[PDB]
Amino acid sequence: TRLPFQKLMGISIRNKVPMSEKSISNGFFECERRCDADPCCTGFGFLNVSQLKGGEVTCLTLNSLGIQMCSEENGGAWRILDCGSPDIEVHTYPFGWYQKPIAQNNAPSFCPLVVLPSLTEKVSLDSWQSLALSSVVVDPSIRHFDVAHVSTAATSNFSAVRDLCLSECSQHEACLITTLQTQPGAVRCMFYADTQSCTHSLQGQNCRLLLREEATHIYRKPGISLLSYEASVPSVPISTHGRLLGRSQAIQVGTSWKQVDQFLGVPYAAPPLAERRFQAPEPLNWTGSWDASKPRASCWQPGTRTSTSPGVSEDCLYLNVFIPQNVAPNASVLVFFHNTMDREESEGWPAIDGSFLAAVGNLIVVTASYRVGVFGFLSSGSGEVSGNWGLLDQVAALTWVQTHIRGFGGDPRRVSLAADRGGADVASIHLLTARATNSQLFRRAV
Amino acid sequence: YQVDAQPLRPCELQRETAFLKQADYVPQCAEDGSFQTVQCQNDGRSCWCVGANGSEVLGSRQPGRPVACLSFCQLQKQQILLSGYINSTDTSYLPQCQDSGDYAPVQCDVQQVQCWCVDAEGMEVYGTRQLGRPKRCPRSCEIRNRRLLHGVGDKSPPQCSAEGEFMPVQCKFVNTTDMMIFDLVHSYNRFPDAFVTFSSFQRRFPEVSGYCHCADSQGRELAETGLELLLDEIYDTIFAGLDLPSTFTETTLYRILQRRFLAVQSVISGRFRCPTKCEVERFTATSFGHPYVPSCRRNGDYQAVQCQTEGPCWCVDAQGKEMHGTRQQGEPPSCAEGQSCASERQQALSRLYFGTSGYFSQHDCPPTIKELFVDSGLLRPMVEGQSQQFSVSENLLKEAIRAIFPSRGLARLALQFTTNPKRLQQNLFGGKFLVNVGQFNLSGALGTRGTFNFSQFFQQLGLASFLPTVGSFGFEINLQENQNALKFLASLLELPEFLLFLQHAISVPEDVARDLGDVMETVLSSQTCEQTPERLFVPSCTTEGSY
Amino acid sequence: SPRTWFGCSEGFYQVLDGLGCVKCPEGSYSQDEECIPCPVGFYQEQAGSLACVPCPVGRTTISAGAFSQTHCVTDCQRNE
Amino acid sequence: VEVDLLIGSSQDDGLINRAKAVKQFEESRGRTSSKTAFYQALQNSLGGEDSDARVEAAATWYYSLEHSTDDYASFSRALENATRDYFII
Amino acid sequence: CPTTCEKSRTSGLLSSWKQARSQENPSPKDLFVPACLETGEYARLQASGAGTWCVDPASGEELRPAQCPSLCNVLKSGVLSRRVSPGYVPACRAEDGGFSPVQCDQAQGSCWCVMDSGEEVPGTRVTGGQPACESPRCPLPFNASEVVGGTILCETQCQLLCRQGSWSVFPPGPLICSLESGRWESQLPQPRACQRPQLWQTIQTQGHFQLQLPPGKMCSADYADLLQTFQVFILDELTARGFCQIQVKTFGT
Ligand SMILES: *[C@@H]1O[C@H](CO)[C@@H](O[C@@H]2O[C@H](CO)[C@@H](O[C@@H]3O[C@H](CO)[C@@H](O)[C@H](O)[C@@H]3O)[C@H](O)[C@H]2NC(C)=O)[C@H](O)[C@H]1NC(C)=O
Ligand SMILES: *[C@@H]1O[C@H](CO)[C@@H](O)[C@H](O)[C@H]1NC(C)=O
Ligand SMILES: *[C@@H]1O[C@H](CO)[C@@H](O)[C@H](O)[C@H]1NC(C)=O
Ligand SMILES: *[C@@H]1O[C@H](CO)[C@@H](O)[C@H](O)[C@H]1NC(C)=O
Ligand SMILES: *[C@@H]1O[C@H](CO)[C@@H](O)[C@H](O)[C@H]1NC(C)=O
Ligand SMILES: *[C@@H]1O[C@H](CO)[C@@H](O)[C@H](O)[C@H]1NC(C)=O
Ligand SMILES: *[C@@H]1O[C@H](CO)[C@@H](O)[C@H](O)[C@H]1NC(C)=O
Ligand SMILES: *[C@@H]1O[C@H](CO)[C@@H](O)[C@H](O)[C@H]1NC(C)=O
Ligand SMILES: *[C@@H]1O[C@H](CO)[C@@H](O)[C@H](O)[C@H]1NC(C)=O
Ligand SMILES: *[C@@H]1O[C@H](CO)[C@@H](O)[C@H](O)[C@H]1NC(C)=O
Repeated sequence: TRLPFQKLMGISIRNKVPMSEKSISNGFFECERRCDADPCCTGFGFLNVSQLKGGEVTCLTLNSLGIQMCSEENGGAWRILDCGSPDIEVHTYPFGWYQKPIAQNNAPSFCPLVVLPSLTEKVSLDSWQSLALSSVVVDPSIRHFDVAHVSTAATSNFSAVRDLCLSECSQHEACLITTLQTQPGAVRCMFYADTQSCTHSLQGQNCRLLLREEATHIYRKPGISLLSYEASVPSVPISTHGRLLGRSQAIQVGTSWKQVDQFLGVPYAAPPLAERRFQAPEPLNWTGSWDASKPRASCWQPGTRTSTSPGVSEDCLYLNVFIPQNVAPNASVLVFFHNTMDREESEGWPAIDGSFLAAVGNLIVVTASYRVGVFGFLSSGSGEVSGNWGLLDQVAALTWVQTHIRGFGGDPRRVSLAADRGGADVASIHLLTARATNSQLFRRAV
Repeated sequence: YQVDAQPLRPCELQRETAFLKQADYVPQCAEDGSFQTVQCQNDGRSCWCVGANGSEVLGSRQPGRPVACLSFCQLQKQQILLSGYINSTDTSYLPQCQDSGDYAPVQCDVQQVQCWCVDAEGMEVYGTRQLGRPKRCPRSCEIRNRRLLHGVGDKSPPQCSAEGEFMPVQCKFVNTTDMMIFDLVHSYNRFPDAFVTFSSFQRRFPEVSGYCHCADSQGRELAETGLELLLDEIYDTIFAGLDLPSTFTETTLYRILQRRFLAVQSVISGRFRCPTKCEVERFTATSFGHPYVPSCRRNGDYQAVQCQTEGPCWCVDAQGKEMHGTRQQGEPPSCAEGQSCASERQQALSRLYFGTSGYFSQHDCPPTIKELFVDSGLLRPMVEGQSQQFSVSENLLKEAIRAIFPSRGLARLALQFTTNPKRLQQNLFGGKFLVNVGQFNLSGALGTRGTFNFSQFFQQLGLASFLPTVGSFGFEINLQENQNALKFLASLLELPEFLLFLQHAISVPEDVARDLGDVMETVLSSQTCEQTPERLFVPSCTTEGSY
Repeated sequence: SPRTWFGCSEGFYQVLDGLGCVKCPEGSYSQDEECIPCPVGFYQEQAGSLACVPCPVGRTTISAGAFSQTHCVTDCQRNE
Repeated sequence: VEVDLLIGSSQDDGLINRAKAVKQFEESRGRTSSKTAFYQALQNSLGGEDSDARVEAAATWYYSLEHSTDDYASFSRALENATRDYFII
Repeated sequence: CPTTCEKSRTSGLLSSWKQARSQENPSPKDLFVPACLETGEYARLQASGAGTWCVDPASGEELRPAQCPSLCNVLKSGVLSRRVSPGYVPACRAEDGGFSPVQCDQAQGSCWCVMDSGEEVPGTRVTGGQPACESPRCPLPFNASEVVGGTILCETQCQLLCRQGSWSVFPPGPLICSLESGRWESQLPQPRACQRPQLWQTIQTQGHFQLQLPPGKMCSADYADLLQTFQVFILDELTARGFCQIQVKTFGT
């Protein structure tokens, strides 16, 4: 039977023989008969060696088929296993890593005993959250999976097959879940990404893994966050500025809880207070620890009440990034442009605490602010006074995000935008402008 | 030709030697070439069941078709066992066939030490003698594909799909200048990069021509169905940039040929498919004139209630076998002909007798189909149009999506490499082939010396040439009806809202729909599924159950 | 003529208004509807069986419980 | 350019409702004439951007708001009907 | 399928939906991912964040009254304080309070026997006969800590009582540990000797007819006429006529 595989590590080659004077079919009929006249052939290969020069046809008899990877059954959508050097060609139909029908009568005892390939780095079971069978669902449609058959050559030492598959997921950052099942012929190790399926309700917050066809033992990398914790307040490396100095808070959705590491009031442009009024973003360069543990004042709006309170000002260009603990590794970001009124009066809570859509959806929320009124959107003539102030400040925030969100743990190719009521008229303009694909700001739009 | 006519499995040899003599008896075969279980006479006044090789059993000759006779397994399992009782010498083998009558794939004796895989006809597959339990058995393709590679003639692999069963359309290549079979297990191997497109293939073999033909589940060619598809004017596709697949099957050179084969078979046979097991048995019964002609209800499956000529009558499942609780002389019976109330009555009564208080009884058309396909403007391009001039059969559109897109691995790739929906017919058939076969610019894509004999097909129509009605088999061809469907089918693919129908057809789970034709089975059925009533409602059925 | 009546089939005990049939855990084996414990010369190690498997030569601990893998040991450990 | 779109209005989105905070400072100093002049200036904008009478008299029939005489019951509601189906929805 | 904690521990590890202590206004140091046993008890002295506190089984809240007090001691202060109410004052023993296995209410209604968790074994008594439920006094076979899913009632006469929600696989004989030099006889109380029950899984009938042998009188047809050529010829002819087969309608098909 042909294996559905194209690369093998831990190979144990029993015999090799070149053949080029025969045809393909007649040369293949020699190649089956040679493994037949070998009492502990497990299977044979049949492939061109040195295909980069167009090399000749071999019939290499194998003793063991150690680990079998890069299956041709997930397509090529998600590879974490290198599928061979381009010098063998196990691709064309008469060629193939073939094996015998695996009889329960094994190879007789005079054959040289085979070993698994040795693990490079020593793995520990303490660095892998073991999970139960009652916490997954079979989903025969998921497509970011991988598979690696480890054959029944290692009859004993199930824990050495396990330490070999976990030593492969520990080398790749894309793999986060390792499920492996024994079966008649191999130990089928599979590999996944962070494939969760939570069922949010009011009486609880249950979560469980998405899996293709189930396995016995399930192993998972633990959660990790890119946020430091001194005195249990969060901080984060900004690229060229330094560290922020944020705030932590536990929130309630139904009956369960989640820590959201709220960095409120993060600046992204210079304050247009006086004579920087009616000019520009003018990007600011601070350095050190920015005190980011409180909301900032919002912008002056048409219809502003006369209460000159520290909740409204002109310098509102400040972001409120709301991050759950242990997000998805390449996370998702929602940019939400919303200045607010003075109906709240310096209470210390944000007018839209966007950390709940962050928590329930396992994503990052950057609640934004932008100049509305006459302090922005003031055009005159055909000169330097342009009249897109606040509208070019939305670019000043979206470029802050897709530069500095790699520190917070996000992914600036899944980042969205959304505006509230009438700002959605003036924040839909960015979807119109055709720009370079390498510098596209968002990727969704609500 | 003769590679299946010399191993004609001599039931079919004994038909033609008896049919030409003008005799009152002729033996009746199955589609494979084996004898049927029940043999009859031409007048239908004496039917008797037969052994393996044409010899009848020693007394079952009922004046009429028997109620039940013995399968080829249980013929052999009695014949071995009484030979171990008359001669009293034991033989350490007896078959272990299932309820269907044919052999189980795994076969061994009572001690169960060497269990091997066997062919469905009966002969032992040479090589797979394991020591106790085969994990999988080879099917009819992979046996024929490997014995080919050992070298018993015909150097071109009878390609197959995913379990070793033959695909119904088989395309082999041939040089016209010698009329010998083109070597394909070597030319796909020795020249891989020559098989990118047909323009890159015809420049490497300027004498070869494609030869596609229908075939049964045994791999042998059906009689008078072979086409010789020319491949000169086939242009390139957008699928050239992808890598070459493993075998010849998944190559884009193969799937264009089966689409060009079955699109011709639509205007010839009225089916966008090869004929199934029902339609082959109906043609070979009408040809030799013997009784028990089957009935096929336009879907390829067997029509349920089947009567023979002026005799007893019964009903049949979708496999060709008799339902044992029915043999009614006179009127035809009523076997499950939309009688699903009495089964559905039992689900309401078991929901009626389930505790109290609605703790679970709430949670006791499929889901996510009624509110995505039949409501959201996606089915409305299909069963709708401008006027009455379609007669578009919906066991042709669910055959149209099935044969054009055979699996979900194509619907993702055809949608990912498509920007303009008007370009979709170009990179799917290799041209604008539906209006070339609708408005008949196909003289140049086909050719002579393919076993269909176009000339004796056009004389009963008198419309045109290349150089009621009966099609490739006993079929009715309203050719005006068939040409109007393919004009609609080309306009179906030139829509932005078919690509958005095809995107949601990928997201259908596997258990509710196996193939994309089964997606078209459920969606065309879910348009009538009104939402389920209140859970405590129970319908009322008749005596037999008729809602 | 005994009519139709419920039972359990593969390797399970049958206890006698509901869910009465029991998994037959390890240390035992289903012979004929009554899961007899596995004899002293063998061991079972997994629930719901027909028979129990041998351990290497001259190995048990006490009796026909035959609990798990570390219960066929030599008489070196039966020295008392 | 590939970006998915999830779009949608409310039923409450009126330009009277978007000017709820605008009325509050007008009520503070006190200008009752800044409401009846606001609706007609909104009715002035109800047609085209050039305030064509051929569209403004056409659309003021269709929402049937030609009763700016005695009450602001039907005249204030049906104006919000008209602006929302041209500025919002 | 998971318990009240293994479902919550999964939510704590996978997507950080932690629980909280005291529910009033929890700081993020007051949250915890639940740590639990092989069964879903909440595993006394579970800890995360600020430090280590103690949480009673079957309820994720902490046992608010050093070492955290035992289950009898918090339930005695839960019944006498009248916040929880099974229906009796619990009876601790004088040191390391588990459950002293003579448990009954005011005015001696009905006294019954406990497990380690405190639940009924079952098998209860009325105050005319005080239920003697003591130690086994014989060691368990194969070095077992305790028999899972039950205790050992002893009247100087010991047997296995499977818990409420299970059945003993073999019938528990009235075994004897009446100071018999610390051993059993003729049967051992094996570990794992009770499993949770499960629904009926096969259905079967019988049938009766006879052949009425035509060739005279012949019960000499015995050699290869009992298991060979019969039980098989009557079986092929039974399934050729179609009686080893149920074919019913799943909505048409
Ligand atoms: C595996 O290796 C064998 C041996 O190298 C490959 O077979 C060789 O394939 C090349 C083409 O790639 C053939 O060359 C051709 O020769 C003919 C003349 O015979 C010439 O007209 C062509 O232009 C071309 O140069 C070569 O003959 C052939 N050799 C044999 C012995 O078959 C084979 O293709 C390799 N397999 C794969 C899948 O690449
Ligand atoms: C098998 O596993 C055990 C336990 O992990 C280990 O001590 C032993 O070395 C392994 N055997 C081999 C040959 O690696
Ligand atoms: C996140 O995306 C980047 C894109 O280059 C990739 O390199 C990285 O491995 C991804 N991380 C995870 C954990 O998927
Ligand atoms: C901040 O640094 C950048 C570095 O390129 C510089 O161009 C910019 O002028 C600086 N901002 C100010 C206000 O000087
Ligand atoms: C049937 O007859 C043929 C010869 O015509 C013979 O080869 C074959 O073995 C026979 N089969 C049986 C089952 O008698
Ligand atoms: C064995 O029994 C068969 C039964 O048909 C009989 O024909 C045959 O003559 C017997 N003897 C031999 C030598 O085969
Ligand atoms: C087909 O037949 C002609 C006959 O001369 C020959 O030249 C040609 O090479 C043949 N095709 C192949 C594949 O060899
Ligand atoms: C059929 O007609 C079309 C349109 O004129 C033309 O492009 C095409 O080449 C014709 N087909 C053939 C085979 O000449
Ligand atoms: C405004 O629209 C709603 C839509 O439901 C309608 O019911 C209402 O009558 C409209 N208002 C007026 C004043 O006509
Ligand atoms: C049982 O095993 C434990 C270790 O698991 C050991 O400490 C003890 O001595 C053994 N024997 C008895 C009688 O408990």
